[PDB]
Amino acid sequence: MAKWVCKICGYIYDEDAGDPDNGISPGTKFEELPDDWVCPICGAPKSEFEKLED
Repeated sequence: MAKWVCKICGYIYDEDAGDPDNGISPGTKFEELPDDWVCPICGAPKSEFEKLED
């Protein structure tokens, strides 16, 4: 699956890994993340993430 980088801190949201400690199971797409989901490191909103691809 895809990887998304937080343009603030560099945290990589790995869709294959998810974010289980914050209520996100593995295999959760970035677009499927809750609107109130924020980067688990710095708390940046989803608007500050960029998809790693061409």
